[PDB]
Amino acid sequence: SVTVKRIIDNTVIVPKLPANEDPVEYPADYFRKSKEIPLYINTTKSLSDLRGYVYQGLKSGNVSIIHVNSYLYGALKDIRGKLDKDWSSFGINIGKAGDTIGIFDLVSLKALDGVLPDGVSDASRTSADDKWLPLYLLGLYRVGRTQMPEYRKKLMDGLTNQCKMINEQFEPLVPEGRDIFDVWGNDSNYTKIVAAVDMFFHMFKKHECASFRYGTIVSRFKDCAALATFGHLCKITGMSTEDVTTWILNREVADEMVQMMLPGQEIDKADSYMPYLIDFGLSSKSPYSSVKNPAFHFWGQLTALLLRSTRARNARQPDDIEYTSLTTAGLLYAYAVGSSADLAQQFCVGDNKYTPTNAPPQGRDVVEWLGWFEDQNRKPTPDMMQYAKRAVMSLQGLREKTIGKYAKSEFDK
Amino acid sequence: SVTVKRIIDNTVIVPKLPANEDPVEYPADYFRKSKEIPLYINTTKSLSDLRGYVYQGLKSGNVSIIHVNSYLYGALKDIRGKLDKDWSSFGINIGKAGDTIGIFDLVSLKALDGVLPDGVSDASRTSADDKWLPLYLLGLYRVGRTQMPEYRKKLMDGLTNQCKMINEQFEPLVPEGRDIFDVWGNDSNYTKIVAAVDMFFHMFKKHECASFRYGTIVSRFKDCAALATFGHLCKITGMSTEDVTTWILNREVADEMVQMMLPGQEIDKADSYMPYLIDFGLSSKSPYSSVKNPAFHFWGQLTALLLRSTRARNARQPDDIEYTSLTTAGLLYAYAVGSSADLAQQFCVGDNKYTPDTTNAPPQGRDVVEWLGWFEDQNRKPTPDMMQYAKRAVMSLQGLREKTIGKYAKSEFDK
Amino acid sequence: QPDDIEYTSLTTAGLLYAYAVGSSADLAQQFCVGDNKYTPDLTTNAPP
Repeated sequence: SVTVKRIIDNTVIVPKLPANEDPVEYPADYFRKSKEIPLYINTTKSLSDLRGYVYQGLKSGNVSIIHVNSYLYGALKDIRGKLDKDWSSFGINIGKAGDTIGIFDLVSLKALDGVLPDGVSDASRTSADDKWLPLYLLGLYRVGRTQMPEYRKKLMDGLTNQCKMINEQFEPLVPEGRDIFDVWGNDSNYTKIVAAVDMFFHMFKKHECASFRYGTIVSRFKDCAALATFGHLCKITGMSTEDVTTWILNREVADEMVQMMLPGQEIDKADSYMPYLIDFGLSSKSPYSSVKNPAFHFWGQLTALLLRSTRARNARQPDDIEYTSLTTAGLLYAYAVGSSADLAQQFCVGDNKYTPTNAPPQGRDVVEWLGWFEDQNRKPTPDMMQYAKRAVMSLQGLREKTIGKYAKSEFDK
Repeated sequence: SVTVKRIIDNTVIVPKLPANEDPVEYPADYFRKSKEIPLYINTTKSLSDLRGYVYQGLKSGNVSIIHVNSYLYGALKDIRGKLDKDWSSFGINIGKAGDTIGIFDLVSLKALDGVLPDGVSDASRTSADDKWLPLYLLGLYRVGRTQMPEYRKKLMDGLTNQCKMINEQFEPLVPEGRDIFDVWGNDSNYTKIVAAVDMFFHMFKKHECASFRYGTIVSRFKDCAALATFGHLCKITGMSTEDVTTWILNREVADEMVQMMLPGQEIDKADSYMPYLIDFGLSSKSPYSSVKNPAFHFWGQLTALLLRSTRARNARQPDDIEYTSLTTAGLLYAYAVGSSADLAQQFCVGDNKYTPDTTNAPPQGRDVVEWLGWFEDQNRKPTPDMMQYAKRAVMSLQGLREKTIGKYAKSEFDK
Repeated sequence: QPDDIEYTSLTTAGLLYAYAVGSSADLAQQFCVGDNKYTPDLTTNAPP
């Protein structure tokens, strides 16, 4: 309808509305540009000194990020780990047959000049060093993300991990909520380390120091929720990835989906850079984010909730999506799966069972159901509605703006 | 459906999703590699000394794990126990033919150099030693696992055991919750001892010192819940292991099942290493874990709950499994067993009852094929009676923790 | 809620729009494996 007229007086009106942008950036379409991920670990002073500046700065309540980065690079240059097979991603050849490589085999540059305290702090601290201090530093990245009292839930375990080797304790005193170290995650060089460590131990899963993954793990697939919800949807319906796809029933979810499955981005790859696209700063607007995949995110999570997901009662409810239709589509999917059990004899002793109008389709086929739905005047039947109710009533403790609370308001009146 | 097209514009889309790994590691496929389980009991200083470092470190509130390990090895080298028959597992020939063997006949190496306090602590403590001190040390392993106030439930008994010989008391002061000794379980060498002790006294069940099993027992079958739930399922339905198997009714439970019954792993063996696969570090991802057998675990426990298990009302409800179908399948199994009593005259006095004598009346016995068929007939949708059966099984359950399959079951069936 | 507007009629109009959208789901098969559903299949007071 490129053209709209106003009947009263036959004049043309041209409906337009404000431009929105934030186009996503994929990982591949970046190793076009550069062919290395720069890590500006700056000053290169003694490790013995650095061990000091931190152990102090920590117990103090302030310590330069610049210093901790440097210290980490210091204690982590263990060139440990022998390449099982080969290893390469996005064209970059990280290692090869038999090779021996270490964490920072992901691209070091140095820079700047200014620092803090002079040359050499309090010698008091020894090689109660690599062992555990880095783990702490990395640990805090995780803790620095959660905005809620749950943080002290993590820090608890964050140190009851800790206690292995020397049995220390707290370091700051100030809660968090953003101010303390909670802002380390804002340092493009810090994150790049967290990512390189996680990516590294994800490969050498088995390694004395692979414990460092604690707290370094929440960087893998950071800002890639949609991919995860899609995964859960398959696991939770029992359907194949291609079958689940066909159950997508509204354009902007298909749009979203097409956007996520763009090829040559290595998402199905074992150990690639793709999962850390954010923390290595490969991309500044993730294509796989839940906010750039709102329709999908809603549909997927709502459906999973009707199918009994616990994960899903707390998902966030996106804004500016087409709720009514998105949820009708979800209901149907959920109803189909919900009433047709896979159910098929699996083992035997010489005697198998050969399985040989408004009653709804037998299996889980989109076409059978779409058609049955037409037959129903494309309006949810009372049974579906009943199904929904028995899935949402008896849910308690629901945070607002969750699609749990949305679902319960919609179905359990 | 290797191929998916988008109708509006006939372009191909290739649905893919993130790779997951954690492949399991079986015990056997390990005694391929090594042929011994290394136990790095390090420093080898006087026992008299060690008895000290701990009795102190304990009353103190800190003591090196390294020390306690060493102490244990010290007081436990009782080479007690005479082999009843023969004994071997996974190729390793542990003993033979009337041999005499002791706990640490499972592979000692020494290592490192650094320690703590000098040469010789407080002589104050004597051979109120072997008797009871080791038991305490081992006892703590158990206590160190439970994350809940139940811990002081165990420690209570953990010492009201204790009281035998000497009548002592508490040692730390600080509760638990991970920090105190609750982290000993993280010491690959500590666990190896716990396992070796348990596996040893499980063989010499009858032995003055076999009391040490207290608290060393929760290492046996550690991280093998699925195997246990399968055992309970049989016991709780009355069915044989092979008949229970046939009642599996969804792929990913069969998958799971097949994974657990992989052959030559010695799971049905009397005294093998298999039960301790985790604490001897034979495997770092158990094939029998409840988390690597989620579908089975759910199905098995839900079914048992419908059949009146108490154990099962508190099992954990796994994530990322196919609930609806998993529970339809469970219901059916539970309904079949639930309505068809074994019921058969067993003793007599010359006069037996020979059992000899519709449509929607459901099958007579407990046969998968009869029922599957009957279920087809029912439009593969649970009938009102089944539904009623479920309700009367879950209503009147009270005190349900969230994320348990007890609470799941009650929400699904007792509206 | 603005003042000095024609509420009753403004909301009748809103209801209708909401009802239309609210009952007619977009709903259309989007992906497939060689078998699409061609939509090709109350006459009076059944709404559009």
